[PDB]
Amino acid sequence: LSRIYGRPVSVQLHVDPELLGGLSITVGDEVIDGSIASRLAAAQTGLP
Amino acid sequence: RAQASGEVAQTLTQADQQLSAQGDQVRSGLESSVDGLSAKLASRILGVDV
Amino acid sequence: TAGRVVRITGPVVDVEFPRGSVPELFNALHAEITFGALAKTLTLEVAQHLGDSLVRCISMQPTDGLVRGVEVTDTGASISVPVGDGVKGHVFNALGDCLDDPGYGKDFEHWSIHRKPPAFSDLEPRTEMLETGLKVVDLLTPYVRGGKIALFGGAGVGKTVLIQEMINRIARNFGGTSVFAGVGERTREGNDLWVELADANVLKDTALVFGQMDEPPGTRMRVALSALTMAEFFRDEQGQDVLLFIDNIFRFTQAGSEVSTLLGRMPSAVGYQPTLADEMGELQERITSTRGRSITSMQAVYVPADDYTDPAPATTFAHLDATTELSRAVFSKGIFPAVDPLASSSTILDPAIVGDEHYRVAQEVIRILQRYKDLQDIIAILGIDELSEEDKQLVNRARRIERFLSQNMMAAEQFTGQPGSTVPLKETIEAFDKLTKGEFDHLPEQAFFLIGGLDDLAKKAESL
Amino acid sequence: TAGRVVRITGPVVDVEFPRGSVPELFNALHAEITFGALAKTLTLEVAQHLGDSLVRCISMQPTDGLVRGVEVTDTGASISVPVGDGVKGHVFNALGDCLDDPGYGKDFEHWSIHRKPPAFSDLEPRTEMLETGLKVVDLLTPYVRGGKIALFGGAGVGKTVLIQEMINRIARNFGGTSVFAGVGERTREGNDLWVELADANVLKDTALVFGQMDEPPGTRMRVALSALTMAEFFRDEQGQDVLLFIDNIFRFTQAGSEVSTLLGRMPSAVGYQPTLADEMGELQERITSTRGRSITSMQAVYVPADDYTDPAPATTFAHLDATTELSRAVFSKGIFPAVDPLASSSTILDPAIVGDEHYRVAQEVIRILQRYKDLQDIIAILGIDELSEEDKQLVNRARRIERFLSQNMMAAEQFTGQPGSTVPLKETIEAFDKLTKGEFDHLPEQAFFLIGGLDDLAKKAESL
Amino acid sequence: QVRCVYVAIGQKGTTIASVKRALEEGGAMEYTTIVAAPASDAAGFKWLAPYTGSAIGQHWMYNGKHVLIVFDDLSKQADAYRAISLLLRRPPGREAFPGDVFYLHSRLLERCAKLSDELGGGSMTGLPIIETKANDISAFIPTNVISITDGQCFLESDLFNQGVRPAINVGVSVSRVGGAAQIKAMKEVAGSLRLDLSQ
Amino acid sequence: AQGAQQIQLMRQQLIRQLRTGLGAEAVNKAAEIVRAHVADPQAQSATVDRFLSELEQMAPSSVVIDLRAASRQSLAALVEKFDSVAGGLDADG
Amino acid sequence: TISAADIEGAIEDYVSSFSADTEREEIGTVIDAGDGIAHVEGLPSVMTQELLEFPGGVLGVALNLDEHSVGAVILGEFEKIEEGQQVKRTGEVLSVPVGDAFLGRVVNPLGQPIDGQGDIAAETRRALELQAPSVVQRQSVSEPLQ
Ligand SMILES: Nc1ncnc2c1ncn2[C@@H]1O[C@H](COP(=O)(O)OP(=O)(O)OP(=O)(O)O)[C@@H](O)[C@H]1O
Ligand SMILES: Nc1ncnc2c1ncn2[C@@H]1O[C@H](COP(=O)(O)OP(=O)(O)OP(=O)(O)O)[C@@H](O)[C@H]1O
Ligand SMILES: [Mg+2]
Ligand SMILES: [Mg+2]
Repeated sequence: LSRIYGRPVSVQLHVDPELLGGLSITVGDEVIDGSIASRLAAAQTGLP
Repeated sequence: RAQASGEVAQTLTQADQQLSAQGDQVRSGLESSVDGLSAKLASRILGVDV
Repeated sequence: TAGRVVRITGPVVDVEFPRGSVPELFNALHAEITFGALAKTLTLEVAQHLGDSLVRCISMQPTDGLVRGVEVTDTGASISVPVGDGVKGHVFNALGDCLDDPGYGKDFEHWSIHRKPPAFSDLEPRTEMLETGLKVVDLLTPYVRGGKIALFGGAGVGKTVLIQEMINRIARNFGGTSVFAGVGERTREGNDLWVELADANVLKDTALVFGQMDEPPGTRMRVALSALTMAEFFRDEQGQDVLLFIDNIFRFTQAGSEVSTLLGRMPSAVGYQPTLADEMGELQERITSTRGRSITSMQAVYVPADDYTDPAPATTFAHLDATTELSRAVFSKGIFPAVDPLASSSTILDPAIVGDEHYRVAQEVIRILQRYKDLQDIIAILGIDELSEEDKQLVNRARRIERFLSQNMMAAEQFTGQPGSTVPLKETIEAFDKLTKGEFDHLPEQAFFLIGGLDDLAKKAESL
Repeated sequence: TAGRVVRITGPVVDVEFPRGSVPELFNALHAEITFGALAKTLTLEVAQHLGDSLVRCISMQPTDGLVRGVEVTDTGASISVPVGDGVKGHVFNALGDCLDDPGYGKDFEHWSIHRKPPAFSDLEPRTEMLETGLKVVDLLTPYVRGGKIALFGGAGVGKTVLIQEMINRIARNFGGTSVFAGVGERTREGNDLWVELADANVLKDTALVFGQMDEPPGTRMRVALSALTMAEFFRDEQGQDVLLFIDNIFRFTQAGSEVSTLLGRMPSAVGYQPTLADEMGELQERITSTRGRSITSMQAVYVPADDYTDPAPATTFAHLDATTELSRAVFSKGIFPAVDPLASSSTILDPAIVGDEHYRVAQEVIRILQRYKDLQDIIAILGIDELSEEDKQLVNRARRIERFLSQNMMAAEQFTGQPGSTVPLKETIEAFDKLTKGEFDHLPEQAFFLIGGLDDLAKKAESL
Repeated sequence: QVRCVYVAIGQKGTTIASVKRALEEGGAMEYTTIVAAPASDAAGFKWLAPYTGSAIGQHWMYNGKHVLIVFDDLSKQADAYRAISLLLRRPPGREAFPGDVFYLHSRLLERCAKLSDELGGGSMTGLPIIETKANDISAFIPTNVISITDGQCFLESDLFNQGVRPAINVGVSVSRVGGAAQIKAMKEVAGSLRLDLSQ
Repeated sequence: AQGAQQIQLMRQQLIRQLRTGLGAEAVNKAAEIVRAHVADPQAQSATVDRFLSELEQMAPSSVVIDLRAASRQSLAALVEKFDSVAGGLDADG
Repeated sequence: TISAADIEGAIEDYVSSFSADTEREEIGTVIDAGDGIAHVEGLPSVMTQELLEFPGGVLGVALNLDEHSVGAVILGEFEKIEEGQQVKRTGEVLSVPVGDAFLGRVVNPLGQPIDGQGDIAAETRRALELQAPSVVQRQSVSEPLQ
C-alpha cells in the first residue's frame, strides 16, 4: 500500500465469513476485490 | 394453397419428432466430458491447476 | 425487526425502521388500533423509500384512531389471494376473506397479485367473429372473440342495462367459467345482480368480488388486480376459455390521482398524475389471449362532464379494437339503444372476412346518415320547403332507417312490461337492403318504434 | 487565476471564482472538454451574478460529455467578429468562423458585438418613391427607401418565394452591398439559396451568415447582432447604401422564452419571458438611416396559429410603418400572392406627395372589396338571384377585380411551367380605371386569372 | 435498392403482430426491420427508440445506400419526456410541458438530408406521424412540428364518411419541393391540377 | 422456407436446453468444488499470497485530495491562529 | 449430433477462456429511489449522459448533475432496487451496435432481439448523439420516389 500510494495507509480489518476467500480493500472511492463468490457470479452471468 | 399448407404442416409434424429423436442422443452424450468442463472451470476460477 | 410510526396525515403514513433491516418494495405490514370501540388491525403497503431508513406507505383501511409509537410488523411478502377450483360460487372482499361464510378458505393455494406480462412469442392475432341477437351491434361493429369491447358514454345513459343484457345473452347461449368484478358501484346494484344470478341458477359458476363507493382508495386500486389475478389463475391452470366482466374502470384511474396529491409529486396538466400511461398500459396488456387460451373481455368506461378531450378516455382509445359509443342527444330523441352509428367503429369489419353484401350495405347506410347530418344544419332554420325533392327522398329514407335502428331488448321487462326479441343476421341484412331500396317509404313513421322484425313491422303497420 | 464548475444541467452552467476574480457581465469564457470521440472547446457568455463569486451563464455548444471539476478560463472580453472587404462572398457562423475555408478570416480587425444606439439628435424621416414591377405592391402599399417593410403570415403561405423574387429583381439593378442573415431556417433552403447565388455573378457582391435550428438556443441569440454589427461597420465607414435582409424574428423570441424559463425567472401570462419588449426595442433600433447614410431592412414575421391576439406580433408591429401581410383563406382560394388588401396599409400613400388618381383608385377598390366581404355569405347561402341590380353588377365587378389581382412570378418557374411577367405602373393605373368604371364585365370568369398584362388579357380572350 | 425501417412506439403487441403478418404476406421481410417499444414498458425505451432507429439509418446513410424511415407516432415521446421532466423536479412550462421540447424535435429531424457526390449518393427520407384531437391545430405541438417540415397532408373524417377512401384534403395539403422530384412526363401531362380542383 | 425457419427455431430450442443444462451443471459443480475442495485451511493462505503478489505486480497509480468556501477559509484561518497561539500550552493549561 | 458437440466445444472454449481481472474504478450508493428514478452519492468522475451499471443487471443514464448528488433514471426493471446498492461507471457515452445482420428482425431499443432467434453479428458500435451534416456537404434533390 505504501508502494502504490506514497502516503502511509492505516489498516482496519473486518471479518467476512460470507466470502469463500480472497480479500477486499477500500481506500475511499476506489475499491479492489478478489472474491470467490464475485468471480463465480461473473463467470456464470456470462455463460450464454 | 390449403393443400400446400397441409403438406407443410405434415412436414412440421415430422420435424416435431425429428428434433426429439436427435435430442435423445444429444442428451445421452451431453455428459460425456462434463467433468472435464467443470475441472477447466475450477482451474480458471482459482487461477491454478486443480 | 420492529418498526415505529412517526408521522401520519390522511391515508398516507410514514414509518421508520432499524438500519440493519428495511423491507423491500411491495411488502405487506401489520398494525393495530388500541382503541376499544374502534379495535381493528390494518394492512399497510410499501410505496417508496425516502432515505434515513424511512418508508412511505398507504393504508388499506380507514386510518382514524391511530397514535404514534405503535409497533409495526412485516411478513416479508406481497399481497396474496386464495386460488383453487372451489372458489367459484362465493362473494369475496378486497382482502380475499369470504363474506357469506366468514373464515371460509385459508387452505387453498395462495398467489401474489404482482407479475409480468407474457412474452412476445406467445401472442397471436384473432379474427373469429362473434354474433349477437342485437341488430345495431352486428350490423355496424361486429364483436370479435378474444379481443376487447368498449362501451363509451356519459352519465346515466343505461350502460349497466346493456352490460346485464349482454351477460344474460352470453350465460344463456353459452356456458364456461365466468368472472365478474367492479369498482365504483352502488350496493343496490350488487344486491340486484346477486338476486338475479341466484334466480338464473348459474351463479355457481361465476366468481364475484367487488368494492363499493365508501372505501379507502387503496382497495379501489387493488381490487382490479386481485380479480385479474384469479382470472389468470383460471385461464392458465385449467386450460379453459374464460369470460370476464369489469365495470367502471375510470374510477380506478381517478383513485390514483388522489393518492398522488397526498404523496407530494408534481402535478400535471388538468391536475392528473405525473405518470398515468404506464399503469394503464400494464393493466391493459395483462389481458392477453394465448394460442391455447382464449379470453374475451368487455369493459365499461365513464366519461366526465360530457367531454371527450380529457386524457382518461384519450389514453384508453389506443388499447381498444371494438368500440361503441353513446350520446345524450340520441337518448333525448327517445330511442333507448342510443348508439351513434357515425361514431362507432370496429376493426374486424373487412370484405376479406365479411360478405360483400354486408360491406356494401354498411357503407351505403353510413353515407346516407352522414349526408343527413351534413344537411341537419341548414334544415334546422328553414325546413323542408326550400329543400329539393331529390334530397327530401333521402331525408325520409334516413328518418325511417334511424327510427328502425331502435329495438326492444328483453332487459326492459321490469320497465315497459313487454317481452324482447332476437333476430338472425341474415334477416337483418335482407331487411336493411329492402329498406334502403325504398320499398317501405309509403309506410307511416310511428310504426317503426320498438319493433323486432320485418314481420312485426308489417303487422304493426297494417294494425294502424 | 481561474474557477471551477459546481452544477451542470441542460445548457445552463454556473461557475465559481476566487477573491478578486469575478468578471463583469457578458464576457467570453472558455471550457475544455476531453474525450476519445468528442473533443470541443465550449464558449460561454456571462448571464447573471448569484453572489459569493458564483456566476450563472449559458453555453454556445451542446453540453454532452462534460465532467465536473474542469477549470474554466476567462479572456476578459466580450464577443467579437472580424469584418472587412474580404468578408464578401463567404459564409460564417455565429462565432464568425469561415465555413467555406476553416482558416480564412483570422487576420481582420475585430469589433465588439454590443454597441450603443445612435443619438436622437441625428434623426430625420426618409421619403422616397421606390417602385417595383409587381401590381399589388405598386398600387396597394408602395415601398419607401430607407424605411422598414415587413411580411406577415402563418405556416406555409409562400413568403420565402416572395422574398427570393424580391431579392432577384432588386439586386441586379443595385450598386450597393447586401448582407443576408438567417436566424432560423432549414439547411436545404440555405444550400439552395447559396447554389442559386453561385449560378449568377452577384454572389461576389454580397455577404452571408445564418444559423440552423439543431444548434442550442444560445447560438440563436447573437446571429442578428452579428449581422447588425457587420451592417453598421459597412454603413458608418463606407458611407454606401446597404441591404439588410432578415428571414424571421420569431425564432429568437422563442429561444429567449425557453432560456428565460430555464433561468428560473417567473413567466408572464402568455408564457413569454418578461421584458421581451425591452429586447424588441433594443434590437429594432439598430436599423436606422441617419441624415447621411441610407439602409433598407427586409424581414418576415411568423405568427403562431395565425392568431393576431398574440402580444408578440402586436409589439413587433409598433416598430413598423409600411407593412404587407398574408392570409390563408385567399391562398386556399387559389391566388398565389395571397395579399389581403383590406388590412394592408402604408404610411406614404396620400394626395400630398402623390397624385390623387392613385387615391381614388385605392378608395374604389377598397370600398368594393369591403362591400363584397359584406355580401359574401349572402351570395353563398341565399343565392345570387335575390340581389339587386346594383349589387349584382358590383359583385361581378368585385369578382373581376379579385381575379385580376393574381399574377405569375418567375420564382414559380420551378413549380409552374408558365414564365412570369412584369408590368409598369401607368398602364396598371389605366387598366384598373377601365376595370373599376365597369367596361370589362363581358369577359368570362377564367379570362381574368393569372394574367400578365392587358395585352395578355386580350390574347387570352382571343384564345377562348 | 431501398431499405426501409419501421418504428412503433407504445402500441399493443397484437397490432404489431398484425402488421408483421400483413407485411410477411407481402413478403418484403428480406429488406426491412422493426423496432418495438410496447406501451407496457418503462419511459426510457419510449423516450429512446427514435434515436436508435435514426442511428441505424445513419450507418447505412454514410455508406451510400438509400434509406427510408417511418415513425408510428410522436406525441407519445413528448408525453414520456414530460413525465420524466416532471418527475425530476424540473420547473414546468406552457400547460406543463418543458420549454426545450421543441429543440429535441429539431435534433431528431435535422439528420435527414441528401449527401453530396463527394461522400456518395446516399439519401434518407422520413414520414413522421402526428395525432390530433377534434381536428384542432391550436395546440402548439402540431404548430411546432409543422414549422420544421417541408410539406404536410391533412386528413379529415368527414371526407372519409363522404366516400373518398384516401380522404386527403387538397385545399390545405402542399409540398415545397414542387414537381422537380416527379418525372418530366408527369409534369408535362399534369399541371395546375390542384388549382383547378380548388376553384 | 418458413418451415425451415421453424426448423432453425427448434434448433434454437435445443440450444436453449443446452444452455440450461450447461448452466445447471456449471453452477452445481463449481459451487461444490469451491465449498468442498478448496475449503482447506492452507488454501486461504495460498489465496492471500497470490492476491498479495497480484497487488504487487500492478502498475502504480496517482491519488490526491486525501464545506462552503468562506467557511473553509474561516476554518483554515482559525486553525492557523490556534497553531500560532498554542505554543505555551501546558499539561493542565 | 456433431452440431451439439461443437456447441459444447464452444462452451468449453468459453470456459477455457474466462479470466476475470481486478481493475481500478469508483463506486457509489443509492441515497433514495422511486417511480423509476434514483439518486447516487459521490462518484466524482462521472460524465454528462454517461452510462452506468447496477447490481441486478439493469442500466442507468445520468441526466442532471447536482454538486453533491446525481439523478438517474432506470431503463428496465426497477422493482429490484433498494437503498444501499453498489453502482459502477462504464466510462463510455451511450452507444448502439450496428450491423447488416439486423435485417429482418425485431429488437428492443437497446439492441437485443426479443422475438427473433440467435444473436446479431455487429461489426461496430456508434454513439447515439452526433452532429448533422453541414450545408457545404449537401446537394440538391432531383430523384423521384414512386
Ligand atoms: N331499453 C330501455 N328500456 C327501458 N328503460 C330504459 C331502456 N334504456 C334505458 N332505459 C332507462 O334509462 C335509465 C338507465 O338507468 P341505468 O341505471 O341503467 O343507467 P346507467 O347509465 O347504466 O348508469 P350510471 O349512472 O352508472 O352510468 C333508466 O331510467 C332506464 O329505465
Ligand atoms: N407563385 C407560385 N406558384 C406556385 N407555387 C407557389 C408560388 N408561390 C409559392 N408557391 C408554393 O408555396 C410554397 C413555398 O413555401 P415557402 O417556403 O415560400 O413558405 P413560407 O410561407 O415561408 O412557409 P414556412 O416558413 O412554413 O416554410 C411551395 O409549395 C411553392 O410551390
Ligand atoms: Mg349504470
Ligand atoms: Mg416562404
